[PDB]
This record gives sequence, structure tokens and C-alpha cells, in this order.
Amino acid sequence: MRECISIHVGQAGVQIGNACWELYCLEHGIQPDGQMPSDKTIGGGDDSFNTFFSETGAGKHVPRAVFVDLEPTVIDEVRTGTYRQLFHPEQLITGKEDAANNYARGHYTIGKEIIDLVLDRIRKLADQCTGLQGFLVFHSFGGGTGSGFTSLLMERLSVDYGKKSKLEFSIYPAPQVSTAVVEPYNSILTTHTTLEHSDCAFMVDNEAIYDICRRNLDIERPTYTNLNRLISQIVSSITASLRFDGALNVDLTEFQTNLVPYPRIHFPLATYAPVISAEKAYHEQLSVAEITNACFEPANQMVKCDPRHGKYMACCLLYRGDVVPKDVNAAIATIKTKRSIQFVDWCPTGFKVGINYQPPTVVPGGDLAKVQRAVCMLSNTTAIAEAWARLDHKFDLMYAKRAFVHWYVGEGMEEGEFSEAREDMAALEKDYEEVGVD
Amino acid sequence: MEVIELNKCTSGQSFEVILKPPSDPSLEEIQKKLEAAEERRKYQEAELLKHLAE
Amino acid sequence: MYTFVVRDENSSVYAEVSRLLLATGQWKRLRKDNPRFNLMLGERNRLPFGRLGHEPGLVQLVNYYRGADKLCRKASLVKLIKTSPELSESCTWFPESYVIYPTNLTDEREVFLAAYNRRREGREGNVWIAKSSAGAGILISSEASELLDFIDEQGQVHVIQKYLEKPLLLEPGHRKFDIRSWVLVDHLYNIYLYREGVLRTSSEPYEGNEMFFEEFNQYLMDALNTTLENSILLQIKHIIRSCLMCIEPAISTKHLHYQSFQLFGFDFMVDEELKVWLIEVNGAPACAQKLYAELCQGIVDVAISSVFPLAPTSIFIKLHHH
Amino acid sequence: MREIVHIQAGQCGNQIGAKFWEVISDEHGIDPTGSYHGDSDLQLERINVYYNEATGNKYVPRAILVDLEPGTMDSVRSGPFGQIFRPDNFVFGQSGAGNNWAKGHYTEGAELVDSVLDVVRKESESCDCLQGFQLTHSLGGGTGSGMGTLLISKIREEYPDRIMNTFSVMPSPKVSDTVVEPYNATLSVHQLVENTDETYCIDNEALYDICFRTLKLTTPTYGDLNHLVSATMSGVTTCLRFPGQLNADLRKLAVNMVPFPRLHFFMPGFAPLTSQYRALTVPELTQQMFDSKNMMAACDPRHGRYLTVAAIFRGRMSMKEVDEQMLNVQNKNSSYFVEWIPNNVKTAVCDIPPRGLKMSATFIGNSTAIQELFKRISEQFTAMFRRKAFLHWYTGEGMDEMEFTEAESNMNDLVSEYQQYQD
Ligand SMILES: Nc1nc2c(ncn2[C@@H]2O[C@H](COP(=O)(O)OP(=O)(O)OP(=O)(O)O)[C@@H](O)[C@H]2O)c(=O)[nH]1
Ligand SMILES: Nc1ncnc2c1ncn2[C@@H]1O[C@H](COP(=O)(O)OP(=O)(O)CP(=O)(O)O)[C@@H](O)[C@H]1O
Ligand SMILES: Nc1nc2c(ncn2[C@@H]2O[C@H](COP(=O)(O)OP(=O)(O)O)[C@@H](O)[C@H]2O)c(=O)[nH]1
Ligand SMILES: c1csc(CNCc2ccncc2)c1
Ligand SMILES: [Ca+2]
Ligand SMILES: [Ca+2]
Ligand SMILES: [Ca+2]
Ligand SMILES: [Mg+2]
Ligand SMILES: [Mg+2]
Ligand SMILES: [Mg+2]
Repeated sequence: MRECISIHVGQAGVQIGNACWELYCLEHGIQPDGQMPSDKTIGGGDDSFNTFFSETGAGKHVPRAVFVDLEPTVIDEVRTGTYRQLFHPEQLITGKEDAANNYARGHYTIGKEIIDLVLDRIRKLADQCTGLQGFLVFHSFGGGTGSGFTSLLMERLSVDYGKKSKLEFSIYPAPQVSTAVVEPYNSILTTHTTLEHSDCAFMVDNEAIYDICRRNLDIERPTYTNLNRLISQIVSSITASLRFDGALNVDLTEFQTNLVPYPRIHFPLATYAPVISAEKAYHEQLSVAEITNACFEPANQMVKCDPRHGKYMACCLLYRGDVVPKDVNAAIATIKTKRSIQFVDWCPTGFKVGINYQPPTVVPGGDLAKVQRAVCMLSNTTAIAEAWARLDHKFDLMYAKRAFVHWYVGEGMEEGEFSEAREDMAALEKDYEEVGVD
Repeated sequence: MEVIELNKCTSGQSFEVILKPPSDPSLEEIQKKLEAAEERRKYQEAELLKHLAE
Repeated sequence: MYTFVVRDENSSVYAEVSRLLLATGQWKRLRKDNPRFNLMLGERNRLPFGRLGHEPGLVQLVNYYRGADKLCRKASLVKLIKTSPELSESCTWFPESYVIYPTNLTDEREVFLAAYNRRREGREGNVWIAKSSAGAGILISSEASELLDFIDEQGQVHVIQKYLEKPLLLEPGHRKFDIRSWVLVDHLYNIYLYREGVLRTSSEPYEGNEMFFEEFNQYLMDALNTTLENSILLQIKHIIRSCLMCIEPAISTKHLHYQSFQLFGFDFMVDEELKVWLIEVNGAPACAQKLYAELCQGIVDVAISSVFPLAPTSIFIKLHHH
Repeated sequence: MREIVHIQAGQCGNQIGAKFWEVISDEHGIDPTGSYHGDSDLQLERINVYYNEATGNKYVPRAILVDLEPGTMDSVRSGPFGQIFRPDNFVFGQSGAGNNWAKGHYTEGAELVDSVLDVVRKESESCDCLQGFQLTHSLGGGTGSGMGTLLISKIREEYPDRIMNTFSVMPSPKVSDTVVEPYNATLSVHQLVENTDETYCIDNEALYDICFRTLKLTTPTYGDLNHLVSATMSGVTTCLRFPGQLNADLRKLAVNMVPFPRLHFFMPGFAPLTSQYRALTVPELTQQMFDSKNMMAACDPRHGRYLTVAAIFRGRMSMKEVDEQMLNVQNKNSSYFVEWIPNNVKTAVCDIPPRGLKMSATFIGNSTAIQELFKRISEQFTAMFRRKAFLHWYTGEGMDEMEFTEAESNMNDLVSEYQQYQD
């Protein structure tokens, strides 16, 4: 058994982390007091769930997680919330004042003064692992903390744990659920200095989560709670192989081996289905083929883009619920003769499939309906480069006038880091076009 | 349409289907970055206090 | 009050649509770089589809189908017809074509030659024509050596297809001609065919070298005792449906964050057996001087107002399909 | 625990500050004696931002009252909520400033400034994490204009990294006290352009017109003008005083509203402005909140372009309908928003409405049209300064004409800076 330490940086990281561990507990039968009746090995054991939960002598299952925020108001909800008893105080870290959506402020000014403290707390969790796999880092692109302190953490994590894998769950900025304006700057700044330190990153565009909530769940104006529970389902599907018995994506290394052939192109597209409104009178349960077909509708992708006009490099199918291999292949064959699935000539045209028999777990009183089977497709598409283009364009509009630039320089950042970071995104965008277009 | 590596257990199973075959900065260098930025903040703030003292 | 941006100042067509939209007192033209738009009259090359449909609270429309180049690129069309089961390699209305890359660069050089030898030995007419997309550069020759050598002297992809040796000639004059038909596909992927077409007849033995359907139809009645609908128009409507329905799954914007529509210029040949042949598809077609008014209005009506309504006897022929 | 220290200086400053605390004290359920008597826990969630807590569950504003003469502050200490202010936070002299910027900044004010900073220092020492400061004052007088800007300069020396916000009342010949107002305003604007992070420009001319033409008040008074400033001040600080899906502090607002450090002068707006029981629909709130008649800077937004816009909505209303109206105003006047700052119009909702209103809308705009306000001032300034008229009142306090020329140049530069970003 090899452990995984989750790291939640900034408001989005913390609140999304809060929604994942709520789901993890429901999925493994861990009560809010840390107790787990089914676990017959008290105080220890190397089961599949132990990769994410340690065990004390009293029988409490403590998450292998660290929450970090430069301001204490979001993490204070965890400290007094429903699951306050799951974490000991050392796991929740909060500074005094935030980065004010300023990358430079979170990376340099404030980060320098708290970085060693975070490494120390993480070293404490590491000292409880016999074979640490790697880290899962949840953060937003737009926040000053989520962008600025995360890229610093990733640098130091490569120093202290060079042989460990690092995966990201990154929230891509969307205007409909954000009052900020400099998020393009922070997104590009943080992607530049984090790129060489991330083995696999799952971008979730808030624009995509917002529309899925209005379209499928019929939420006129989705809140963060709505978006987080939905995002946590996708996260649960991706990390399920690490927490349950299985054979596909059994360790963090496999995510890179299966999903990322070229290091810089480590941003797989995520698709989840079905998302059914719970307030519905009662939905007709979709089939393996139907949900496998939905994985090629742009309308339920975590990032809005058109894979029909890109090239696939890999493809993972993660199923949860009543699903048998016979029904999957029958649906895969059907989708190949109807969809526009253009693979790269230097990659096999296949699909690594994984099935877990435990159906998706829905938080009681939530918005998601209990469904008998669901699937999350991880596909490495050049089409996800559209998201870099959009973002790069917003960056270019403001940088041509140097708008807001003085805020970053004022925190000790040189203006040249802007253009250095932008030229890196230009190259990244070129790498996607060399791999997909003819 | 081929199926390879089928693994079955009590909680599920995983396999693979193929349709068509194919055709860092050191700890030291990070300290310089942070301290370099901190010094530029110190120079700008000193110029402000100089401006104010005048 | 809807808004639009003009990113192709050289489009004679949408320059009129741009001229009509402003005349309705309900459309506002913004700078070409303003993203808060409803309608985009986009550029012909490198239209940034990736930035469409991401402005909150804005329904956005564009006059180009991302992926239609598959149909409007010479080499792409040949590949699309040969490799698509909906069209198959035995497609009876497309001249025998081959994709030939210049030797200074898959390639069908050997395949093209094998058929050529078959026609030479069989006493059959063996006249071909080579062309590419980087032309205003064409060469017609009955010897294969001249065709391949003409492509190597260039540096872009070329295609060789059988030159129609028995083209239907109009009389008097004994002159060739081709048929232009404009087709509009809306956001719902309804295939509308403009009721008006034009013939570009050669003023040389095989007004403005243009003959419209009314005159062309009357000639077919007097000369051949038939009609343009029966002898030619049915086949054109069949070819347009086939091409557009084929690529529909690849370019449809039905479930997309933005909507597309596009105007196409299909170009056809007619032989002496009154069989219709497909020559090429133009993705950025111009219009006949005398037809800009009606067609440009129809574009606004069915393509733009259908999505952004304002405060007949349609000019189009709806080619219904599934 | 993100506290703000409030400072009010001079006659105008203290009369508008007093009304501000009266309004928000009502919204937070605090009575004139400092005791809470509200019904919603929302009233106490962020209450510490503007109030310190004393023994017996008393709430005392974190406010410092400054003036070079005792008159105005005696009215405050005897006003409605006069008993609520901390006795030690009344700092005042006896000389007065005679509507003279030089007296407030260099002579009379210099003698009193250190004891103001002693109280500021005391209030800052009791803050868990000080956000920054806000100053209410006028620019046309002597204390709020001259000493107020001296206070900002000496606070920056001691709290350089904190946020300094001001509500600054711009002079207008329409509502004028002395002819030297353009002199005092120009000297102050020079200070503000360099030593404030956010300045809410409140033009007395706009406030007068609203009272005369929209409110249908025959003879407006300073009290009537101050009703509008109270309402505006309560609106802009809503996202700071009440909980919501915002988490907005002063530094985050500055980072997203100020794209260039010198261009930090804002146009506030408010709606409704009725002359009164009828319900105001969201479309009505949104259309009014953007109309010039509802803006307090006397600058036609159709004369310039918006750099950033932040609209606050208060009350129980359709947040879907809110997004539909704001996105409608932008996409129906996109020629008045710079297109090189993507998504430069943000909206925030709040459940608690102002007392006696089912719902309202506060408007905060960083528009290049504010340049017309600095043009008016510059024009009136130069008309007198070209003839050295009334200059002896200032040279007699030690000032040189050189200092007037510099303040003038900086403001004209400021105006030129707005003009280039308007193209
Ligand atoms: N999906 C999702 N997105 C969030 C959530 N919270 C914030 N965001 C997004 O994150 C961006 C704002 O960055 P934050 O994560 O709040 O900033 P931060 O990490 O706390 O750093 P600071 O600037 O210091 O506050 C916006 O684009 C929001 O849409 C959340 O709970 N769920
Ligand atoms: N295989 C073939 N057989 C007979 N004629 C042919 C032919 N290929 C091309 N032509 C002639 O060439 C003309 C079409 O040329 P082509 O379309 O390749 O050039 P082009 O694309 O620059 C003109 P446009 O795109 O506007 O129709 C037709 O008028 C037709 O008569
Ligand atoms: N809106 C408003 N403006 C005022 C008020 N009192 C004075 N003013 C304006 O402020 C300027 C006079 O400055 P004042 O505050 O009296 O000078 P100070 O006491 O020395 O700071 C003139 O432009 C007045 O019109 C007030 O109560 N409300
Ligand atoms: C945020 C980061 S730098 C900054 C500048 N603040 C200037 C100031 C002026 C007057 N008094 C105190 C401070 C704000
Ligand atoms: Ca155990
Ligand atoms: Ca590494
Ligand atoms: Ca004295
Ligand atoms: Mg935060
Ligand atoms: Mg052509
Ligand atoms: Mg006075």
C-alpha cells in the first residue's frame, strides 16, 4: 500500500477539498467522528482506502491531507464544520491576510514567509507513509494564493520529493462566477513556473461546471456549493482507482504513463455522465452505450472545446456502477462508427477501461441524483489547447496596455516574468498544433 | 476489436480494448528568487520613505 | 439591438449583409476586435473558433462551419470522397481524382499511373487535368509525363482528375459551360439551395459570359425537349445533399457553445448525356452581380434573423434530410 | 477580523462622517448608546470591520474625529449618535483653518497632526489585522483638504503597505463657500494622485442637481446633500460590512479596479432616487444606476469610457434577473467600456437592503469621464492663478508660487493620462 497526500491551496482548493473528503467518507463509510465500523483492523492496516486515510489508536481515520490558505476564513469553516473531527489542527494552516488576487503577492511576498511551515506539516504526513506515491494539489488559477503559492509549493515539492508524482486539479477562470479581472495574468504566471513540476493536471473550467448545473440540475444561479459537489464527483471518479481495489490507475505514476506521452502536454480533457437532477420526478436510467456516447458531447466536458477538430493521444474510460465489459465494447464499437475520433498516428487507437462496481455516491440532500452507473472519460486532446488560446488572448489584451502590471512589480516581481511566462504559453500552444494539425 | 489485460475482483474489473494499432531549480536557486524579489520590494519602499522624508 | 463585427473586408457577399444589417436600425457594428458581439462575419483563414461562445449572456453566431475546409480543399475533397463510406470510391458523380504530392516533399502517384496505363492500352480517351489549391496554375494534357512533371516544378499538393472530354455544348456557338449553385446551411443544418444559379459559358467554340437558369432552362426545352429541373437540377440537389450530410457529424454546431452557418459555392459540369459532375466546392463564394440583392437578403432572413429575430415564397429550396 | 480605521476631518468631513455612522449603525442594529438591538446575525457577522467591542457588549465605532476648530465636532457630540463615538477620539484645535489649504497642511495643521496620529496608532494597535483607512473630507476647505492630505501623507510613512481610501467632496462654484476653493482642491488632488489607493469623487454640483431636478427639492441644504453621501457611503461599503459570496477586502477591490496607479478616482452612483412606496424592478434599478442623473461626480459617462465597473445590489431579488440586466447594459453600450480589459464589469448581491428600501443599487465606476471634473477645477484654478489672485493668503503661510505650478502640472498630466486611455 502506497499513500497519497492531498494538498488544498487557496479558497477553491480548500472548499473543493472539503467537498471531496465529505464524499470520500460517504464512499468508504467513515463517519464525521473519524470512526469506520467496517474497518476490522483497528489502529492500522494497509487496505486500499488507507492510501488516503491514516489510522490512530482510538480507531479514527484521519485524511492524508493538508489545507493551506493565506487567510483563515475559509479554513475556519472546516475547523468548526461537519467534519471538524477528521483533521487534527496541524493539518489546517491559515495566514493573516490573503494575496488579494496578486500572483506575485502569494508567490513572493507572502509565500516566502509561510513556505517552510507548509513543507514541515507535509513532512509530518510523509513520515506516516511507508511508500508515499505522490501529491494531489487542488487550487484555482485565478486566486493570488491558488496561483502564486501553489507554483512555489510545486517547486519546493520537486526538491524535497524528487521521485514523487505530482498531479493537479486546477480551476480555470470563468467570468460568470468571478469578480476578479487579473485572473488571466495569474493563470499564465502560475502555469509557466508550475509546468515542469506537474506530471498530470486536470483543468476544470468553471464555465463548464456552471452550465452543467444550470442545464442538467436546473439551478438558475449555481453557487460554489453546487459546483463543488459536482467537481468532487469527477475528482472521486479519477481518484477512485487509488482508494478502491482495482487494476487501472492503481498509482499516481499510471496517470502519466497512460494519459501523458509528452511531458508538457499533460492536461487531459475530462468528461462525466450522467448528471441527473435529484428534484426530478424520476429519471430513466441510462445505459452503458448512452453514457459512453455522452462522453463525446461537449456539453458535459470539464472544459468547453471541440475534440472533433483535435487529435486524441490517449483515452481512459472509468466506469462506476452496474457495468460489464460486454456492454462497454458494444458501445465503443458503436461510437467509432458515428463519432469523429481522430487519433495521432504515433499512438494506439484504443481505450484503457476501468470498472468499479460501487455506483456513484451522492451526498444526501444534494443536487445530484443517485444513478446506477456513470463514467468519466480522461482523454488527452489537442482540442484542450482552445482553453490556452482563450486565456492567452485575454492576457494579450491587458498586457498590451500593461494594465494592472504595476500591482505585480510592486510585490517584487520583475516585468520580464510576464513576457517570459507568455512566451512559454506561446510555445505550449505551438506544441499542441504540431501534434494535432497536419 | 480486441480485449487485453482483463482483471476481475470483488469491487469491479478493468481491461483494455484496442480498435486499431498505431502507425529543476535547486533549493538554493529558489532562495535567490524569493530574496531577490524581497530586495526589490525593499528598494522601492526605501525610495518611498526617502520621498516622504524629503 | 444586436451587435456584429466584420473581420473580412473583402467579402462582397457579407459586405452587403453588413450593409443590410445596419439598414434595419436594429444591428450595431462593433470594432473587429470587440468580443461582445452576437454575429461574427469572420476571416477566411485562421478564424479563431476557440474564442466563440465564451462570453456570458451572449448568444454568438459565425458565418463559417469549422471543418468545412474538408469539403472546399481540392485534395481534402478527393480524400473525403474516397475514404467516406457515404460517398465510397465508386461515387458516380465525381471525376476520377488522385492526390499527388510533388517529388520535393498519402500519395497516389503509382495508383494514378496504373489507371492511366489502362486507358492508354484500351484505346480510351486519356486526357487528364492537374490542379491545386494555391492557384489563381492548371495544365491539361493527354500524356501522363507532362502532368507529373508539371507538379514537381511546383511545391504544393496537387490533384489529377479525368478531364471531361464530352461536355454538353450550347448552341449556337459550340461552347462549354459550368454551373454555379449557392447553398446556405443554417445553425440547424438545414440545407437551403438558392433558387437562382448562373452558368459561366466559354465565349469560344470548344452578357458577360453568364447565363441564368431561366434562359438555360428554355434552351434545354427547345434543344433537348427537357427541363433544367429534370435533366440537371435533380442531380445537383442530390450531390449537394450527399456532400453536406456526409460531413454533418463533424461540423454540426447543434450541441455546441456557439452556432455556425455558411454559404457554399458548388460548381458543376454537365456532359452530353445530361449527367452532372461535381468539380469543387467553394467555401467563400462570390455572387453574380444581378443576384447579390436577393441572396444577401435571404442570408439575413434564414441564417441571421432566424437566430436574432427583428421587431414569401422562399427564395431557397429546402433539401430535407435526416 | 479585517478592521478599517475611519477618519473624518474638517466641517464637511465630520458632517458626512457623522451621517455615515448614523446610517450604518441603523443597519447593524446599534443604538445611539452603542448597544446592539438587531434581529439578524448578519448584522454582527462583519460588525468588527467598523466597530470595536467594549465591556457590556457595547459597539464603539473605529472612528477618529479631527478638526482645527471645535464648532462642527460639538455638533457631532450633541447630534443623534454623538454619544456613540469614543471620547478620546475627538481631536481638535481652536485656531481654525480659514478655508486655507496652507494652514491645514503646513502651519495650523502641523501643530495638531501628531496627536491625531497618536489616536490612529491606538486604534490600529487593537486591530487583529488592519485592512487600511478611509477618510471623509472636502477638498475646497482648509482642514479636511489641507490637514486631511497631511494626515494621509503621515499615515503612509507609518503604514505604507495598508490601503488608503477617501471619500472626497469636490468643490463647485454652484455650491461654493469661498473663491479659493479651486486652489485648495488642486493642491489636494496633487496629494491624492500620489498617496491614495481609492478615492470616491463626490462632486457637490452633482449632489445639488440631484436634489433640485430629480428629488424636486426647491432649496437644497448641506443636510440634503449629505443624505445622498450617507446613502452612497453605505452602498459602497456593503460588500465589506455584510457576509456574502464575495469575501471582498480593500486590497482586492483596489487590485481589480485600478489598472494604473494614478487612475484611482471613482465615480459613485446610487439608485433609486425617488422624490416613493412603489416597488422598483431590477430593470429600473439597472437603468437608473447607469444614468448620469444618478451619478455623484457631475461627469457624463458618455464622454469617456469605463476602465472597471463594480455594481452592488441590495435586497431580495432575482439574481438571475440581475445577471440578465447587467449583461444587457454592457452589451447595449459596449462602446463605453474599454475592450482591452476583459470582463471589466462585475456585480455583487446582498440580502440586507438599506433601511426603508425593498432593494437598491450602488454603482462604482473607474471611468475616464472623471477627467472632465479635473478639467473644471484646472480651469477655475488657472483663471485666478494667471493673475496671482488671492495668492497672498498662501504665500503668507510660507508657500511659494512654485508649489502651485507643480500641483497644476500634475493635475493636467492626470487629465492627459485619462485622455490617452479614452482612445
Ligand atoms: N469551482 C470553484 N471555484 C472557486 C471556488 N472558490 C473560488 N473559485 C474560483 O477561484 C477564483 C478566485 O480565486 P480563489 O481560489 O478564491 O483565490 P485564493 O486561492 O483564495 O487566493 P487569494 O487571492 O489570496 O484569496 C475565481 O475564478 C473563482 O471562480 C470554489 O469553491 N469552487
Ligand atoms: N475534370 C474536368 N473536366 C472538364 N472540365 C474541367 C475539369 N476540371 C475543371 N474544369 C473546368 O475548369 C473550370 C473550374 O476550374 P476550377 O474550379 O478548378 O478553378 P477555380 O477554383 O480557380 C474557379 P472556381 O473555384 O471559381 O469555380 C470549370 O469551368 C470547368 O469547365
Ligand atoms: N456635501 C457637503 N459639502 C460640504 C459640507 N460642508 C462643507 N462642504 C463643502 O466643503 C467645502 C468647504 O470646506 P469645509 O469642509 O467647510 O472646510 P474645513 O472645515 O476647513 O475642512 C465647500 O466646497 C463646501 O461646499 C457638507 O456638509 N456637505
Ligand atoms: C496596497 C499595496 S501598496 C499600497 C499603497 N498604499 C499607499 C498609502 C497611502 C496612504 N496611507 C497609506 C498607504 C496599497
Ligand atoms: Ca484498518
Ligand atoms: Ca518533478
Ligand atoms: Ca499655534
Ligand atoms: Mg482567498
Ligand atoms: Mg477554388
Ligand atoms: Mg466651512
